[PDB]
Amino acid sequence: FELLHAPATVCGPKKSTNLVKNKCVNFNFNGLTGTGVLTESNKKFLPFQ
Amino acid sequence: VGYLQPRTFLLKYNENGTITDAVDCALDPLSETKCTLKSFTVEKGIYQTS
Repeated sequence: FELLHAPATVCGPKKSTNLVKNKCVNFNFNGLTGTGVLTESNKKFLPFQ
Repeated sequence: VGYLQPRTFLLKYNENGTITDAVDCALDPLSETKCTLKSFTVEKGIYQTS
């Protein structure tokens, strides 16, 4: 199996929680972790990305 | 019908992430200068290639 090469579709026994903003808490999206404040962004991405 | 070849391109992204310009390297002596500087404006003078 690969790591960080495709969007999440398998994962494992990990239940998803809620979404909190304006806080410097940890996050996890498709295996990629980190630490930062989730705010608003005016820039948009692409549908195939 | 054309075949793809491994080359070097310098993608130029705008304010929306749309590729609008791509300069190919390893083809012309002028294009090889912009490949190292990673820019589109080359001033006058002597530069090093390889």
